[PDB]
Amino acid sequence: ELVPEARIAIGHGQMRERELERVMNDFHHQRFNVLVCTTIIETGIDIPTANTI
DNA sequence: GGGTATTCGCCGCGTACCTCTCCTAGCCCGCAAGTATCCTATTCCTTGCAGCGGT
Repeated sequence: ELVPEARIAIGHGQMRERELERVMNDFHHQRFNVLVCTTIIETGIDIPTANTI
């Protein structure tokens, strides 16, 4: 609601594997810009196109 | 005023030696030591509805 222009998904390790895997795969293919994420992305996930945290 | 009486408060009460115990209460502040929520692995199982042989 704050930013209607953005496409938002949710990614964390406490949801089912077939869902988190597909969500992360979609994020690679630019299917959405913002990804509300937990600290699971603190370990060195590259995703070069992402340049604002 | 004053001579008298009455009260009040201060000062004082032996030497020498031996044994023993015990010498502030409480607060604060920082050390440090022991605890409730968040992700990625693990062992723990108990239901719901469609196929499906088989007759």
